[PDB]
Amino acid sequence: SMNPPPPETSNPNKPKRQTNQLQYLLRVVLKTLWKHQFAWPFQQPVDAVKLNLPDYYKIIKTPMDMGTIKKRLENNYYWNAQECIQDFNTMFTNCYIYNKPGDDIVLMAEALEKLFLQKINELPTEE
Amino acid sequence: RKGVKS
Ligand SMILES: [Cl-]
Ligand SMILES: [Cl-]
Ligand SMILES: [Cl-]
Ligand SMILES: [Cl-]
Ligand code: NA
Ligand code: NA
Ligand code: NA
Ligand code: NA
Ligand code: NA
Ligand code: NA
Ligand code: NA
Ligand code: NA
Repeated sequence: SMNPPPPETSNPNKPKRQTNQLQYLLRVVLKTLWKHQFAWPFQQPVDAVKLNLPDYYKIIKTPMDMGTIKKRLENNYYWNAQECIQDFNTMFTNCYIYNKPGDDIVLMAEALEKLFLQKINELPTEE
Repeated sequence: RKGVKS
């Protein structure tokens, strides 16, 4: 019934680098989604206690959200850009597992995901 | 499961 702790966001044992694509993921991809009118359900871990969603963490075992992704980027948690992309994909997939078609949040997720995929199609040159 | 948001 209780909320789990949030996902890890900083691990000093993981190696650290800044790359063209990671910069783009934070400063273009995440920034653009974050400022979108539909971002708010996705800006923090799902607080299933406060939202009265007792089954959320019974169903969703790999939670992910843009607040966590932002902190992971800021703490150099990801080495490869595709690790970050995978976390965005996990976030969207979770939404489509937990929520039903026609639910407002699904329309929101679909719009944000289409925007995400469009921005990923302009991923910049790798080192 | 999360209700109206619009
Ligand atoms: Cl570096
Ligand atoms: Cl918002
Ligand atoms: Cl559980
Ligand atoms: Cl609902
Ligand atoms: Na890194
Ligand atoms: Na970054
Ligand atoms: Na920026
Ligand atoms: Na918007
Ligand atoms: Na969550
Ligand atoms: Na699992
Ligand atoms: Na989640
Ligand atoms: Na919908």
